[PDB]
Amino acid sequence: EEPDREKIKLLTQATSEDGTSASFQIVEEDHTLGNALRYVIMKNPDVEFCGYSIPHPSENLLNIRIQTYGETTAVDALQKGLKDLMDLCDVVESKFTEKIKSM
Amino acid sequence: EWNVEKFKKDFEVNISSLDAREANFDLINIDTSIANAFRRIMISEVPSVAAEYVYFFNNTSVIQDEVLAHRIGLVPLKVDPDMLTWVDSNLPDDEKFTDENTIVLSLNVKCTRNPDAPKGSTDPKELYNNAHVYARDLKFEPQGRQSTTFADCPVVPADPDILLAKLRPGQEISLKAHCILGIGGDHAKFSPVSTASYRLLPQINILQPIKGESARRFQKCFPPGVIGIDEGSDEAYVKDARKDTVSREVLRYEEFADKVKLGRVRNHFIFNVESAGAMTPEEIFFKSVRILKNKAEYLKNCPITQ
Amino acid sequence: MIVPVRCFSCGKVVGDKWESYLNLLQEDELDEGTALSRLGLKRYCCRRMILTHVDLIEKFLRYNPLEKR
Amino acid sequence: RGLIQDHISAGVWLTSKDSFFTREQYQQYIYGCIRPEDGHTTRSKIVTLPPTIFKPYPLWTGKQIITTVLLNVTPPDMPGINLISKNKIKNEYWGKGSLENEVLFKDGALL
Amino acid sequence: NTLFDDIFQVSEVDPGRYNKVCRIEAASTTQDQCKLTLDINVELFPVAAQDSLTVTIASSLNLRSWRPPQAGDRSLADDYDYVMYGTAYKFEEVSKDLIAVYYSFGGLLMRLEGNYRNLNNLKQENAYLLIRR
Ligand SMILES: [Zn+2]
Repeated sequence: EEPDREKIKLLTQATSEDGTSASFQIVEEDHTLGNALRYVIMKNPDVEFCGYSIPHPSENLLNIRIQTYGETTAVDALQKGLKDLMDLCDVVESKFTEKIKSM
Repeated sequence: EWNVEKFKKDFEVNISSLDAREANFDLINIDTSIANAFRRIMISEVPSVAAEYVYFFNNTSVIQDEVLAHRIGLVPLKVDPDMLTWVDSNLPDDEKFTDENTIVLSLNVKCTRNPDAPKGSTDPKELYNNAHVYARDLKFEPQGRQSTTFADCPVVPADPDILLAKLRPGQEISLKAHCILGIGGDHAKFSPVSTASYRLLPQINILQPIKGESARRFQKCFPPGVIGIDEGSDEAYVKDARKDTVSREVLRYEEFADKVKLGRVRNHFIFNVESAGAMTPEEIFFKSVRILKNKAEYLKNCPITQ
Repeated sequence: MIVPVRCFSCGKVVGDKWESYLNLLQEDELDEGTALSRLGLKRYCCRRMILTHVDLIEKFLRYNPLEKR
Repeated sequence: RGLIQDHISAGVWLTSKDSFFTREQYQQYIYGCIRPEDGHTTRSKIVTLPPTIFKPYPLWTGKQIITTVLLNVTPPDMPGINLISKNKIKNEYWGKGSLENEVLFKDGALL
Repeated sequence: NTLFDDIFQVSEVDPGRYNKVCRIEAASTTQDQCKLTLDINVELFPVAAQDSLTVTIASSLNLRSWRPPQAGDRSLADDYDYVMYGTAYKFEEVSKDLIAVYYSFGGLLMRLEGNYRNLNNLKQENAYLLIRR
């Protein structure tokens, strides 16, 4: 129920104050979400740099760093990623259902 | 410029074959990260229902208790995993297992001898009684609610013929397995698919045409039906590049390795999802894509912490 | 020990296909290859699972100490 | 103390003039190898180079990747290391006119 | 601005041992002392012997950062087909006048040979290489 306070964390060591460079750490994730999320994030024209890195397979951790220019915030750019992934997966599900029905 | 609607314009699905146990379908115009996301999730993250806690009361068989417990874990059950929620761990064993989160399977087999077969070994099944312990001997034991809920979906192993153990007269197996909801990532017994894999569509770029008996001689180098020749006096054509296996056998011959290129279609993905019976493979794919979406909703909803 | 439930490499349940496979090598006088083709073990990870199996339990079971001999 | 087996053959493959990488791939390899949150840098942000090929498509070399990592691990207050070394691979193997045994480092950039 | 511009006739196309790079040997049609040796990705920019390439070296694409294209603006690359950004790393003298300049575009090397024209091609931290076809 509570807003998960430990899923995503903003690594102060890796975040600008002006507003366009952060490293986020998500627990219990890997390439599964990571590579898709960075892929959609790279579609954002305002992302300069984005990528994900696993500190260690055994640790079950995912760090994803987004540094942009002054035309977007890294939190905003990430939300743009997640809205794109949700809507895109809606597209996949919708066409898959349609072709399942067409048979 | 890129938008999600230009993807929806560009994304395609083509379903070649939909069996109640296998689905072979294509995802055209997608990113490898997404096809691999669906594959990875279909394998590790899609929940399935499998035996987890086997409680033995007696095992006189020549098979090790632990081993038999693992084997009972491996048996896939024909259970719609949505009939049950997850079992927590923060709480005592008395609260862990309820009729909302656990399925009970009893196994009570006692091996005997039969009154005198014909010759002797006349196998095992005639010399002995209940000599073969199968997964079909896992009797489903409901509790209350789920007793009614399964009135029209009783619990059965998705393959009753699985041999679980072999006994001898006087040997006996009595155990009670607690089947829970789990994901294939935490242990491979919870993976609902046997094989969920993708392969890029092979592309056979013929750089210069081949004809006559060199064209048919090229045709026999590939799987029977990949390369078609209609006349061969003018071309040696590709009936279907999807039939090919990329054995790259054609490159063994200079007749071709300088007049053909073998590539792939980065956008076109050929998925093959075969189910272990717990669920139909397409329904498993639906759960995988709805799982990725649910994960993106979880990340939208979460507050960025610091 | 006993025919594995699943093929280590792939994941397809195979433990149900042992006795019929052995019947197909005896009763139908088939060959191991064709028997595995009719069993649906169309991958070598599966092919090898049953093809190479050594059901040593039959040798173990004759040592059952719970019956007179 | 140095890298071994696979890391050596990987460096041989990555550093070939034949290895190109898209912006996505390049940046991914970079954050894959550099974590500023881990104190892996002297910048507290990330910096990047122009692509090797501006044309049809923006393309980075593997040598540009080694340039980016060296540009990111060395302190910004210092000029790039300048070195003329050699390889264990004769130039003849890369072609009749190829020149690949001279290892050239100019101001932090493998050229 | 531009530093050197010419139409080159390709005299050799050697793929070496590579699948998408080739070392091209070309000579200028317009000056007997202008020579070129450049490694190009023929997979992006296919080339053949005896073919007409319009090589231009410029100091910038102008008509600290890099941006993907935007259809709101164009550069000198809008005029040419193949663009590389590289650095000059060696200046060798072939005569009391002949001088050969060396650029590296992340390891895609170029060797221009000349004698006097170089003087608009002095060493710089960057050189844009533009090719037309
Ligand atoms: Zn297998």
